[PDB]
Amino acid sequence: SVALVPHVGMGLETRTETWMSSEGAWKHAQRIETWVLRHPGFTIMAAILAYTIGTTYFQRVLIFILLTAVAPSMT
Amino acid sequence: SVALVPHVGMGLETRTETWMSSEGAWKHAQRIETWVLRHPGFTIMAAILAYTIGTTYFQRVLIFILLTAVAPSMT
Amino acid sequence: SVALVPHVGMGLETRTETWMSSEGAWKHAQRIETWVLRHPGFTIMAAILAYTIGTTYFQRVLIFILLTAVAPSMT
Amino acid sequence: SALTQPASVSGSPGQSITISCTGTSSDVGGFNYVSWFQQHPGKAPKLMLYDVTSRPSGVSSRFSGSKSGNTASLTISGLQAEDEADYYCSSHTSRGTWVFGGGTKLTVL
Amino acid sequence: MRCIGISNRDFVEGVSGGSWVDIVLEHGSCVTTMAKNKPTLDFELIKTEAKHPATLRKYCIEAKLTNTTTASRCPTQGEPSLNEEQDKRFVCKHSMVDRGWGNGCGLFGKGGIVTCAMFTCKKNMEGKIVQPENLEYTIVITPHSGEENAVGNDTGKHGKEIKVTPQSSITEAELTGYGTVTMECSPRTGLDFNEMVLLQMENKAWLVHRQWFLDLPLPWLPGADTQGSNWIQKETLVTFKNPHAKKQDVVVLGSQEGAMHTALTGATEIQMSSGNLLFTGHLKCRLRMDKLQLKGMSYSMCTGKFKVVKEIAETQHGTIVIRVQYEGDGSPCKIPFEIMDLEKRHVLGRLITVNPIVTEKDSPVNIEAEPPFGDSYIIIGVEPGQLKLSWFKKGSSIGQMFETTMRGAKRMAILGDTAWDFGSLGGVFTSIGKALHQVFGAIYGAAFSGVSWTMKILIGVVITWIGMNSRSTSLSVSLVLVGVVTLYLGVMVQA
Amino acid sequence: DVVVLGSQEGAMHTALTGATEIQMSSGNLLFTGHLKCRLRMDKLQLKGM
Amino acid sequence: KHPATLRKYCIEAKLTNTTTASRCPTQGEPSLNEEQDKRFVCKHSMVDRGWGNGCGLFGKGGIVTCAMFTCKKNMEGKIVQPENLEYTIVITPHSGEEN
Amino acid sequence: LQMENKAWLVHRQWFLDLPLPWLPGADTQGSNWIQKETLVTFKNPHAKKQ
Ligand SMILES: *[C@@H]1O[C@H](CO)[C@@H](O)[C@H](O)[C@H]1NC(C)=O
Ligand SMILES: *[C@@H]1O[C@H](CO)[C@@H](O)[C@H](O)[C@H]1NC(C)=O
Ligand SMILES: *[C@@H]1O[C@H](CO)[C@@H](O)[C@H](O)[C@H]1NC(C)=O
Repeated sequence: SVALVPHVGMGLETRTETWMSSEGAWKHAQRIETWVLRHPGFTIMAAILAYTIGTTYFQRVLIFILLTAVAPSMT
Repeated sequence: SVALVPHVGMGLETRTETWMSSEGAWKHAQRIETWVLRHPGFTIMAAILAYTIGTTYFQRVLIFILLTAVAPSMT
Repeated sequence: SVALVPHVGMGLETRTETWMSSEGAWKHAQRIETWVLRHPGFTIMAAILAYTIGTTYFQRVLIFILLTAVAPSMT
Repeated sequence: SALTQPASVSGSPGQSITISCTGTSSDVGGFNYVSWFQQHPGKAPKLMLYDVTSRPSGVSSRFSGSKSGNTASLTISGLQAEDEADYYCSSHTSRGTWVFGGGTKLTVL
Repeated sequence: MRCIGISNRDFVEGVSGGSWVDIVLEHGSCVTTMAKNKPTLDFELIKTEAKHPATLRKYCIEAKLTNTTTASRCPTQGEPSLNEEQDKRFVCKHSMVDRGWGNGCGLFGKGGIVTCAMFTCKKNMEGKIVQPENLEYTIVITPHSGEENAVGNDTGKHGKEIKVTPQSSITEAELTGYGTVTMECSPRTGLDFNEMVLLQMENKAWLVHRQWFLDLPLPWLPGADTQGSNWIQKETLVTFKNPHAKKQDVVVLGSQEGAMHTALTGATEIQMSSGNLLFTGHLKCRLRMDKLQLKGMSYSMCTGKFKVVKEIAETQHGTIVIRVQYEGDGSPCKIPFEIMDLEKRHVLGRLITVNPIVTEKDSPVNIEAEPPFGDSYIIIGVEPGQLKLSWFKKGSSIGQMFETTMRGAKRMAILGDTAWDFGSLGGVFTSIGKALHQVFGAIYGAAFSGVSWTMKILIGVVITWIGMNSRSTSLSVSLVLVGVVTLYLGVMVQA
Repeated sequence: DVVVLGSQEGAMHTALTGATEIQMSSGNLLFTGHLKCRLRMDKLQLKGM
Repeated sequence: KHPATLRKYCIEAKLTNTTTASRCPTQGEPSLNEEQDKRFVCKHSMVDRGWGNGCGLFGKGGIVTCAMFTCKKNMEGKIVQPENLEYTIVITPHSGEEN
Repeated sequence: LQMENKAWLVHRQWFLDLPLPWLPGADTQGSNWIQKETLVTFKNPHAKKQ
């Protein structure tokens, strides 16, 4: 829908407060946290897969973060 | 927005068709395609970052895919 | 409780006596002594734990003192 | 919530007379939105003071305003016959409204 | 005094040979200009107006369907046809249903079916556009006269406002008593209104990117359309439901107003009811102070007694404003005002309301001055009855340096490559810095457009780690700088 | 200032993607799901035998 | 049969009776009588204050904005106990009848 | 800080950290106490009644 393309990285930004800037700043992270709490099973699998794939600990953490961030949103 | 928390993975699906299955089957992939077209620059830099971080092509390709899928999402 | 956060260590002191300075100077020491007397069992365990986390008598004595001071405080 | 002023005030000509406007922490004890209005009989109020002390361009310099805590005071130094009028005190309150004093009638005699 | 009491104040000090200075003006901000022989002025962008907007697209946020019709065809007979498929005010879909003897068909297969309904818009959001030549920036220039407009409106002074348009980008203010000031503005560079849409939706208007506006997934009209009836993406506002294979149906998707509000996050809200007013953005102007003269510099010291009628207060910027009244002789006199030390051996602070003078005896004048950090004494008047005021400024010089570096960096974050013009007096270092910022910002905006602040922070962390774990020092330092700048911009991006 | 932030009917319609529609207009009827039954053929006798 | 309402969501509201209260810097929070009522949505924030707007100080003054929240459309969500779950089945033999 | 005919000179941040129900400095009604839960306790001993 329109809500899925929320006019964020378009430049055009100034000192004046934008629309819904207090909430949209953290609502995405709040949503991801709620999803991870409501679906513990997938997060464990994501950690296991990232550990398997990531050679170093940097790669593993990056892959795990990307997986857990894209799992709910890709929905 | 509620629109960011759809009812997809709830595990109640039957043989009956769902609310917007036809429409919503490819909406996210269409959004990712459109975003990647409109913002090529982030695509090149994500490819560079994935190539650097990923020691093997599997890791590099996975990282690039996840970065590209997650960038429009938070956007 | 408000009584658990006294107006102590606030840098507002002058020559004039504070509200309950004389009375409350040694209240904490009296309380810790009474707790140690009433509960000799925990003091022995604290001494044993301090000795186990040792390698130096300064370390052991400091750890034992901290544990004994925090046992009543944590309550 | 009306600002409290003395019902009446009288001062001999050429003297100095003071008027009090006691309010709350919101109207006259919280903000400098204190204004004094002079109303001659049969006429609209005339802004005598504003911002506690500032006086309008045409307003004489004989009129001085002071504020202390929840109380704002108006003083008249010349006490001319033309000064005999009814004086109202107003303040813009914290809730966005305007409150007026009960008004004091100043008499020279 | 207009520019005092605003936390976004900027102090621009110094004019170059030619008596001009480059100042960027922002809507929420204010600029106080201090020059040596010139008086102190306050500049505020108080209004941006776009006139004669032209609609380029009218989106539908709420529709309805009225005349549903269905055509059905037996298997192997091809897809059916409805006469209303040719109709552009109808939304249609082709599906397949099970067919057989029970359906009066006779072949037992998947018979194609078509269902159509009339799409009618009940609510739309305009997408007006404005030509860059139709903008008009209103600016108020107020000098630090230390006086007030005075309530007596028979004479109204101290209120000079200048309108700046792309056609007339050079204008002079005639500040009474101070000569005249010339502003050489460049409205054509403040905002690219060829890539912006004035999005108006139910008595609320936003300023949005034009490609974003054209990418919205709602049905739209061309903009010149005066009857609807040719909505383009009608399928985005309807759903065709074929549960199992019995029937096909079509329903609308409810008001999209709230989904639009969610989509508009990160778009600056404007006003479009009584004209198109944009209280957002900046203006780059050149200040011509050559014909700008201090008022009353021929006057003499007062040599009288002053009384404080407004007690000294500290503004949000480290300066102090006081209001004194003169009670003496020689009404048009310079006010003796010094910020000394306790023994009065050294001059510690510089006043901001430069050349404070008394024009009328019964007329208070309020002085703004910048004291030093720590103890300082404000001296007003001369030996007989001189009033000595004490003051303590709580900050630190290191703290002020840190705050100014932070303010400059924040200005760069908002006015990227235009922050080099905010106080620029020409010069070669400023030009080189601005060119480097332009070249770097081109790449940065290309590589970071359409990315949320969380993604910016993630990418900054990744780049910083890559630079840290780099064998080459030349690459490591550059990568670490890029990562830290990315982290900063992500931490201060949403506005 | 405070604004009421629009109407969320369409946002909910998008959120309900992946949820099967039902009929609660009159009776709360459901036309989705299954039902496992055990069939008893004991008393079934062919007609026309 | 006989579903029980578990929760009513609001999908379309309206705000009315908006009011605001301000206080000078360092003097605390402003107070609004409507803050007591839960039908009013309220928020505290800071505005620039100074001589210009009637304050003796030049800090960030606290401000509270309160508006009345009224709901116009609902998204009621009901629940059913499995006991009131009438299923309907149709058994048709292969009788061979014409229709 | 003044409390029942005795006054103290306290630290401002400490005073604003006090875990008691409070009213704003300018509150006319006197009834909209903020953190009332610091001065009441709710009892559900056996999960029978509260
Ligand atoms: C649509 O239906 C209405 C009845 O509500 C009818 O009056 C109108 O003529 C119809 N329009 C068509 C079928 O194009
Ligand atoms: C179905 O049965 C009804 C009544 O038994 C009959 O009228 C009809 O012709 C049959 N065939 C259909 C509806 O295709
Ligand atoms: C809100 O305002 C309306 C007038 O529009 C009035 O009738 C009503 O009583 C007000 N409610 C409150 C709680 O003040």
